[PDB]
Amino acid sequence: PADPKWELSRARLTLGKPLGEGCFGQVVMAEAIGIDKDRAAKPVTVAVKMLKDDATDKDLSDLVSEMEMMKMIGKHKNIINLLGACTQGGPLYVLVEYAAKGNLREFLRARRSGEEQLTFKDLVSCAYQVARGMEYLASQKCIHRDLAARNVLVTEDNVMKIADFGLANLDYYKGRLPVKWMAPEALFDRVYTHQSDVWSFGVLLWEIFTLGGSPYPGIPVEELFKLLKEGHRMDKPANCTHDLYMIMRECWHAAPSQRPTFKQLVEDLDRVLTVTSHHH
Ligand SMILES: *CCC(=O)N1C[C@@H](n2nc(C#Cc3cc4ncn(C5CC5)c4cc3Cl)c(C(N)=O)c2NC)C[C@@H]1COC
Ligand SMILES: [Cl-]
Repeated sequence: PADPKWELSRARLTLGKPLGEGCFGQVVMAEAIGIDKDRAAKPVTVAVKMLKDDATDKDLSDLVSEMEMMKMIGKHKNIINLLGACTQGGPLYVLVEYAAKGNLREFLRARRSGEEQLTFKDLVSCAYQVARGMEYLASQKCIHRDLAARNVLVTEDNVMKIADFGLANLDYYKGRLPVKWMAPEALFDRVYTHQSDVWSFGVLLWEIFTLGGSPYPGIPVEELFKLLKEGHRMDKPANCTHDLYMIMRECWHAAPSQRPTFKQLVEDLDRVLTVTSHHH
């Protein structure tokens, strides 16, 4: 189906090197000229998603549905945005924003030391940006279902971009279930809400302030649910302020209705940024 407003000429795309394997599908980096049609030949580095060589008809419909979902959700500075597609005269290419610094977990773990060592204010800024992206997704009735630092990408300009949204019988056996990021009611029922996303955001906050730590260190998966239901929660990360830990703890309220909304989390993290600039 034709959609000129999103179509890019193949002649203006130069496909480049692949970007890793098996987590966001078959992705390659590319140079695209004239994405914005009012900017003449302005060059832009992009990430391209395409089908595998042995792809089935269902795989094509899946990628087309993912593309249509990106068109419907709309644009926001803190999500991986759709820039356009090559749908005519060749294989399907879905162009999205390129994030040079990789996923947030690896970005954090590489900046624990060295000249590019992240400051406390940089970590608060990262959390604020992810909350803004999630506030946007929730406003568009989109539940992420897998919010975690591994699913946030970082641009050359350190902009946080939520990725792995859009795409999203369990009782029969045929990426494992992300149990350590799941709200107790999500673990229990295997149902997701914006409120279970807020719990996941709390775990992501803990990932940010531990600079990529692994949640619930030392807890066997068979003990996790009982402990969370009894009120067990992760301890405050070292160097983390009491206020930020209270935000994490409110994200992890046992009652989904008592957790903050993403709109409230944006406000709370904006407050923490202000108070951080005063205690230094
Ligand atoms: C998975 C990890 C891995 O291989 N790499 C490569 C590196 N990478 N991955 C992406 C991407 C992407 C992406 C994300 C989406 N979320 C939704 N959707 C559409 C609905 C289907 C997409 C599509 C794609 Cl292509 C990028 C990027 N976009 O720039 C990058 N850049 C390096 C991340 C990770 C390495 O991390 C250390
Ligand atoms: Cl919300």
